[PDB]
Amino acid sequence: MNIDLKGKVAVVSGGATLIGKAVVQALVSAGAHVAILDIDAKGKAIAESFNHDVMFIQTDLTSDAAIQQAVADIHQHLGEVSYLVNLACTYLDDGFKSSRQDWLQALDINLVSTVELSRALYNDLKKQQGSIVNFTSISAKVAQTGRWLYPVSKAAIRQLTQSMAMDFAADGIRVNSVSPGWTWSRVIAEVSGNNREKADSVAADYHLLGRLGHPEEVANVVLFLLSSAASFVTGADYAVDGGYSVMGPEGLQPAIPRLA
Amino acid sequence: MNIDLKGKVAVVSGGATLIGKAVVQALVSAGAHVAILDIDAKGKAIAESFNHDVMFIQTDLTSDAAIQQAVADIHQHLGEVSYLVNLACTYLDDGFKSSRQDWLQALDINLVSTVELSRALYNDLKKQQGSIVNFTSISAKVAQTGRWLYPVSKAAIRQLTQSMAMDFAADGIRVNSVSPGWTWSRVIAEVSGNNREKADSVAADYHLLGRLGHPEEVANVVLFLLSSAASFVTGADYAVDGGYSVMGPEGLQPAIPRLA
Amino acid sequence: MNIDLKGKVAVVSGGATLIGKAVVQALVSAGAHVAILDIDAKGKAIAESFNHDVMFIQTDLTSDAAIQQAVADIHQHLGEVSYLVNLACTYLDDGFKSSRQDWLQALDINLVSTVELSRALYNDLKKQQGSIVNFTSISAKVAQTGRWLYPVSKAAIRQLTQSMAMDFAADGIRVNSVSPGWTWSRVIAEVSGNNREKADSVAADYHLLGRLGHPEEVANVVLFLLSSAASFVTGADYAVDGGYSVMGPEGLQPAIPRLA
Amino acid sequence: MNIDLKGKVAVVSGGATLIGKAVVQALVSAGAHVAILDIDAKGKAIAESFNHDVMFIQTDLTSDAAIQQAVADIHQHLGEVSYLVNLACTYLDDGFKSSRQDWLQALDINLVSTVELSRALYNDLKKQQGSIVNFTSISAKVAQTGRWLYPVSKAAIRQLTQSMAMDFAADGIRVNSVSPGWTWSRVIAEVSGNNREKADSVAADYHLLGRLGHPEEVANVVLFLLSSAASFVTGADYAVDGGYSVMGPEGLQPAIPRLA
Repeated sequence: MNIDLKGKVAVVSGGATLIGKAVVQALVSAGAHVAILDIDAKGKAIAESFNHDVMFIQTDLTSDAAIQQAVADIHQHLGEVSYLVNLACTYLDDGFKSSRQDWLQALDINLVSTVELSRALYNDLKKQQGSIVNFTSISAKVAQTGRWLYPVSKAAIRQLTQSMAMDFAADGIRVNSVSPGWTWSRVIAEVSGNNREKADSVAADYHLLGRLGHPEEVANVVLFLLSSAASFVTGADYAVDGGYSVMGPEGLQPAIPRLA
Repeated sequence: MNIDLKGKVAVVSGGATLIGKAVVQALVSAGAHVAILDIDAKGKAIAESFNHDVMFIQTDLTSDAAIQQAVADIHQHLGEVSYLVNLACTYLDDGFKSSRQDWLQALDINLVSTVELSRALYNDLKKQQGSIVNFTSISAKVAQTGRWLYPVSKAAIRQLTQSMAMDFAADGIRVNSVSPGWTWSRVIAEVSGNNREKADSVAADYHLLGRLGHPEEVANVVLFLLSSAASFVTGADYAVDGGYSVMGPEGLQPAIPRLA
Repeated sequence: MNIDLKGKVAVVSGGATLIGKAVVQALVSAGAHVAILDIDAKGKAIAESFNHDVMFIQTDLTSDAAIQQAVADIHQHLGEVSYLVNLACTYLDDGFKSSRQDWLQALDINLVSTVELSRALYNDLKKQQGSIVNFTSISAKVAQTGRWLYPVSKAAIRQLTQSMAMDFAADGIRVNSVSPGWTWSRVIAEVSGNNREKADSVAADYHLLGRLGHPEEVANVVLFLLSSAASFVTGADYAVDGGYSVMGPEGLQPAIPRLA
Repeated sequence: MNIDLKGKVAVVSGGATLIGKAVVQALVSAGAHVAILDIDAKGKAIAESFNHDVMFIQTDLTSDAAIQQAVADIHQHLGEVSYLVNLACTYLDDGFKSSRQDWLQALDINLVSTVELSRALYNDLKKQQGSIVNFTSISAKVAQTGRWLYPVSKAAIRQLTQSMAMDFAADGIRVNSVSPGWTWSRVIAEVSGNNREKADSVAADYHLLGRLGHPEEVANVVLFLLSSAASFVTGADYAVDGGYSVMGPEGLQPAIPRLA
C-alpha cells in the first residue's frame, strides 16, 4: 500500500481515536499533510508525533465559528484541502432511555456537523477535485440491544454518503463510506486490561477472521478510497469488518443441531 | 382486507395527509377508534366525518408538553392505545443548501419526535401488546438530486424501526416500517392541476405498474402490519412502491441499444 | 384476514410442506380452488382433506412434460389459473462438499423450474391479471456455516423475483417474494420429538419474537401479496421471520460486557 | 497502487476480456505470476506480451477434467496458487425467452464452475492462505428489462461469496466480490464504432461520474482485495460502478418538476 499523495492536504475529524491516528499515519506515509480536528486534547500529542507534517486544531464541530476558524488556520499553515475524512462521532447512547435532547445532540455531532465541515471545505474540494470518506459501521446495517443513537446516526450517515456523492459528482468530488466492525479501541484496551488476546477471542464469535480489526486495516481502506486508484468508486460502502456483516444471529456456529 | 380491530384504539401522527386519511379510514372500517395527531388543521375536518369514532388533536410533536397533553386527551375520550402509526414528517429539504438549523429541525420532526411519541404511549402498547408502523420511503434506499434531509431522515427511520423492534420484542410489541413510492398527494394534485392521468403518465417511468400509488394501497399494508395476521412480522420494511425500488438509473426501458 | 377469492384458481408448488398446507388452507378459506403440484406423495392426503376444493397432481417440476400435463389437468378439472405460489425446493445441500452435479440438480429444482412453471401458466396469469409469490428465506440475506446450495438458490430466487416483476408488469402480473425464518417444520417436529416448547426456546436465540414461526403466519403474508389489497406491491421481499434478519452475529444479547 | 506480490501466483478465469487484461497487468506490475484461464483464444496473445511471467491455458471450466489439467499445468510452469480471480462468465441471456437448457448452461458457467475451480485450487489457497475475488455486477442489485440469466447468476455469486468467506475463514482464506457498472468492453467498442466519448455520453445518464468505467479502475479494486492491505476484508462486496448503484429510476436528473 504505497500510495503517493505528495503535497496534498487532508483533514481528519475525530483524529484522536486509534482509527484516527492510523488514518493520519497512513496519510503522512503517503506524503500528505494532515489537519486533525477534534475536541479531545490527546490529538495534540498525535500531531506532535509527526512534527510539521501534522497540525492539531481543537475544534467543536457543532460550532460553525469553530469550523470557520479551523479552515482559516488550515489555509494559513497548510493550504488548500484535497481530502476529508469524517470520523468524528459521539457514543452518547442509552437506547430508549436517551432523551430528545440527547438525540439532537448526538445527531448534531455525528451527522449535521459532517455537512457543515464539508460545506466549509467545499470550495477547496471543488478546486482540488478531492475525495471524502465518511464512516458508517456494522451498527448501521443491524440492530444491537440498547443502542439507538449511534446505529441510527450511522445509518443516516450511509444515506448522506449517497446523497453527497450524487450532488458532488458534478464538481468532480467522490464521496464514499467505510464500515468497520469491532476494531481495537482505547475503551476496549482499558476494559480488557490491555489484554488483546482475550479481547480477540471474545470478538471471534462475531468476525469470521477471529479477532478484532486493527486500526491500520481500517486506515488502508480509507486511503484506498481517497486515492486515485478508487477513481471510479463513489457513493459506495466499503466494509472492513472481517466478515461481521455476512452473519446473522446464528453467528458462525451450527444452529440446526441444537434442535435435537 | 376485512380485519376486525373492534374496540382497539389507534393513533396516527400526520393524519391530515392523503396517506393518513386512507389509514384512518382503513382503521375505522376495521372497527378501531382513531386519534389523529397533526399540526395541520385539515385533520379536524377528517375526524368530524367519522363522528365519535375518530378524534383530532392538533399537536406539535416537537413539544414534549404537547405530547403529554395529546396522550391525556386520548385517554379521556378513547382510552388505552393499541396501535401507533408514525406518519408525521416535514419536507423542509434544500439538499446541500439546507442549514444546520434546518437539519436539526427536520430531524426533530421526522425522527426524534417518533421516539418521544412512542415513549409517551409505551405503557399503553406494552399493556395492550400492540404494534407500531413507521414510514420509510423509496428515498431511504436511493439518492435523489437536491434532496438530503428527507432521504436521510427516512434512512434513519429504517434503522430506528429495527432497533425499536429489538428492544420492544420482550414486551410483545411489534415494530415495522412501510416504504411507499410516488403516491397521489395534495402537492402532486396541486402541481398536476388535479389531473391524475397526467401525473400517472409521468410516474410510469419510475413504477413498474405504470402509475402513482393510491393512498388506500399504502393504507392496506399499514393495516396488515398492525393486525394480528402479521404476528410473526417485526423489524421488517414492507415496500408498497409499485416496483420503484427494483429499478436503477436505466428505469424499465432498455439501455444497451442506446450505445449503437 | 378475511380475503375473498371466490372462483379463482391457485397453483401451489411444493404444497406438501407444513407451510404449503397452510397456504392451501388460506386459499381455500378465501374461496379459491387450489392445485397442489409436488413430488411428495403426502400431498394427496392434503388434497383429500379439502375434498373437491383442492386437487393433487404429482409432478416432477424438472420435467417439462410433467408440467404441461399438470397444466392440462388443471385446465380440465379447475380452469384458468390466477395465482401461483412457487414453494417447491430441495434441501440437497452439503456446502463445499456438494458436487457440480448436486449444484445443477438443486438449481434446476429450486430456481429453473420456477421459470418453467411460470411459463407454462403465463397465458393464464396474463388473461387473469394474476399474481405470483416466490419464496426466499433469511438464508438469502446471510451466510450459514455448511449450507451453500439452498442459500445461493434463494438469493437467486430473490433476484429472479425482481426481474419477473419488471418483465411481467406490462401484462398486469405482480411478482413478489416471501422471506420466512425458522418455521415449525416436519423435520424439526421429528428431530425435536414433536416437542414444540423446546424447539421454540432454541429458536428464541435467533428470533426477536422468541419462538419458531407458525406456518399460518407465513401463509397470511402469501395471501396478502396474492390479494388485490397488495395491488401496488410488486417486486418486493416481505419478511416474515420474527425479526431474524434485523440481527447480526451478536444476536439479541449484549456483547460489549463480554469484553470485561 | 504499488503493492508487492513478488513470487505469488494468481489465476484469472475469463482473462481474455478487457477487465481480465487489466487485472492481469495489475498483477504482473505488482510482481505476481499469472495464469490466464479462458475459453477465448485471445487470451493467448495477452499472455505472450508478458513473456514467461504470464501463462495461457485454454480451459472449458464446465469440464472437470479441463480444470484438473489446468491446475496441473499451473503447477508445472508457475507453482502453488495464492490468488484466484473468478471473472469467467457468459452473456447467454434472453430473459423470459431463455429455455431451461439455457438457464442451466448459464448457471454452470457463471456460478457452479466458480465452485469447481475454487475446489481444485483449494489446497493451494489453504497452504498459501490466499484470497479469492468473485465478480458480481450492478445487475445483481437491480432488475433490467429482458435480462434474467446474468443478473440472477450474479445475485447468486454474491451469496456464494458470503458463504465461501464463512466456510473458508477457518483456513485463513479471504473471499470478496467486486461489483462494476458499465465498463469499457469489447462489445461496447463494437457497437460504439470504437467511439469512447460517444459511449461515455450514453453512460453519463447511469453513472454519477459521467462516463463508463475503465477496466483499470476495476482492476485496482480487484488488486486491493487480493493484497494484504485488505487483511480484515472478507465476505464483502466492493462496488466500482461510478455511482450507478446509488440511483433509482429517476437517475441523476430531477423528476418532481415533470409533474407540473
